[PDB]
Amino acid sequence: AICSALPTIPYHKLADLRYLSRGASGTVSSARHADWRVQVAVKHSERKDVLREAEILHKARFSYILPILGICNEPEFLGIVTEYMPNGSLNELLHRKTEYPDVAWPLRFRILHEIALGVNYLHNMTPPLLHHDLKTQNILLDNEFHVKIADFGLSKWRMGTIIYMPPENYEPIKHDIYSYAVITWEVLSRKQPFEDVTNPLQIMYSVSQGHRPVINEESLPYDIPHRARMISLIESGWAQNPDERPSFLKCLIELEPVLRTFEEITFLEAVIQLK
Amino acid sequence: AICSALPTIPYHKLADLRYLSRGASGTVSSARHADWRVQVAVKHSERKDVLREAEILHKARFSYILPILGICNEPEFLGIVTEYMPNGSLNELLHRKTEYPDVAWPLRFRILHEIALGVNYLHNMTPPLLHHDLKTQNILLDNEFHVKIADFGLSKWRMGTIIYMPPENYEPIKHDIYSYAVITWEVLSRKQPFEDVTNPLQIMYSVSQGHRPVINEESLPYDIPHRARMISLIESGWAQNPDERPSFLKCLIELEPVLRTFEEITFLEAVIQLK
Ligand SMILES: CN1CCN(CCOc2cc3ncc(-c4cc(N)nc(Cl)c4)n3cc2S(=O)(=O)C(C)(C)C)CC1
Ligand SMILES: CN1CCN(CCOc2cc3ncc(-c4cc(N)nc(Cl)c4)n3cc2S(=O)(=O)C(C)(C)C)CC1
Repeated sequence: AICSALPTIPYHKLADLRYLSRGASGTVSSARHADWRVQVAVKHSERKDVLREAEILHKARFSYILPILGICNEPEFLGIVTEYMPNGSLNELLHRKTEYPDVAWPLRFRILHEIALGVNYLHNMTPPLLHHDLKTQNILLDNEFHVKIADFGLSKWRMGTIIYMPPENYEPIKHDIYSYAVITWEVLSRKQPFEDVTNPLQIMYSVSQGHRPVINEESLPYDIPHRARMISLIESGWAQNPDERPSFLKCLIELEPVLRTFEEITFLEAVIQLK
Repeated sequence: AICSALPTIPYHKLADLRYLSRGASGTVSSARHADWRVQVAVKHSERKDVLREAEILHKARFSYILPILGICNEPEFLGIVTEYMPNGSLNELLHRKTEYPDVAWPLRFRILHEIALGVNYLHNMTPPLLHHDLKTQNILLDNEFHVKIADFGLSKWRMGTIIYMPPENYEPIKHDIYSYAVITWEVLSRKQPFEDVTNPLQIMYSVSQGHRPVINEESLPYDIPHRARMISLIESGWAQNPDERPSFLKCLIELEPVLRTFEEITFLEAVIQLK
């Protein structure tokens, strides 16, 4: 059995600690490792929850899972130290229509493929790992716009936005496919799911009755490559019946041919068209 | 203490096992993970050597170190399976002058910076890890041309090309800096060190007498950005006296302002210029 212990980073090695965001999972700050001379992201009793998330990221390491660099566990400070994502989250890419006026299909399809690849790897673990928190904010993008899945605070080993939550989860495994289905809608539409509705309880009511973000020419245009394959995936994805929802392997199976259409350069052109 | 065990991959999960290259470290083939649905690279008492290299890649995980995905240890087959590097090695980028006629300075300097960043991280471990094998073939490049250091077969914990080897090791810590400057010379010159020399034993004699790849207008032109800073770095790097050679921190310190000059887009333009 080949083991590896996650490095322990002393707080004093974390210099230029500027804050980035505060969320349910914790507070994200940008630092700079004193020895490694690289920019780093830092998330910071309630200690057990952080040490669990840190264990998850170390175990669930993959090409599309946020790379944990080490842990800061001191009596004064506790925080998860990971790689810094220059181009933030997918939420920012999709909804900053001023900053990012043009976004290309190759990039949008590359992102969707990568999310499925990461979530599929998690589900192929022994025991499987279920994210249970997938949002466009959790799908991070590196300098070359590649997916890095974050927020493993709610994730569980199979042994306040509710817009990505399946309706069965409301009242007291197929959760991630539901979240993925809303994310796939959101990526293709570039629209916020249930924008019309102000009250979150209305959204919850609507979905528990079978309502889902609208599919039409205004929401998802006909110019969308493989539109029918995509809508089929989205609709089966967010099926009211959990047993009717696909596996991520089936998403991969349906996605693989769509992505073979695009030439390797069109993605690099898409990432430059952005900057 | 947060630990992680390296995954064990059954040989039957490695589909489309096609040959890529054969070297001193082993045979590098390309497969495709049957469950993860991603393309991977797999290298294959000789057992003890591979199991050691695998342990090193799992422990030495960093942004510029080749990501190990798992181990195949069966009575029939033994091999390390890692991430697949689409654009191969630095040796290929530098010497395939037909395929890559124009290679921009921002990219060349980004590569040099990243090599130093990865080797510096190795040296900053506890205990430090010394590569002891750095070659342009070992410096791998991903789809977006970012450095991934490989070949940890000769690497050691501080507790058949000889052109990157310091003269003190020929006849039976400052080794990696020596290799790095030869690499830095090679990146900037785009020429093979000791190209005019036929016999490898002659190279070994010449270097032990203080000879190093030539520095002049033919080898390294004046058009090279920060030519003086670079030559100063290279010269100190391959110093005959090991005690005279710098640390990778000093390389980083000297490199940081040179990379400061290049703007973010020029690198993305440089990578697209190749494809
Ligand atoms: C006003 N702008 C804010 C957003 N811009 C900076 C990039 O932003 C980020 C980078 C980042 N790299 C890694 C993380 C991270 C996320 C999670 N969940 N967990 C861990 Cl351990 C690490 N991360 C988070 C943000 S963040 O927190 O700012 C964002 C709001 C984009 C998620 C531009 C300016
Ligand atoms: C111009 N190109 C000619 C051919 N190219 C394809 C094969 O290129 C490769 C990719 C690769 N990805 C990961 C590895 C690897 C290396 C080591 N050391 N260890 C492990 Cl475990 C894995 N690897 C090796 C080669 S390789 O062996 O063919 C090469 C000679 C390029 C290093 C691409 C473009």
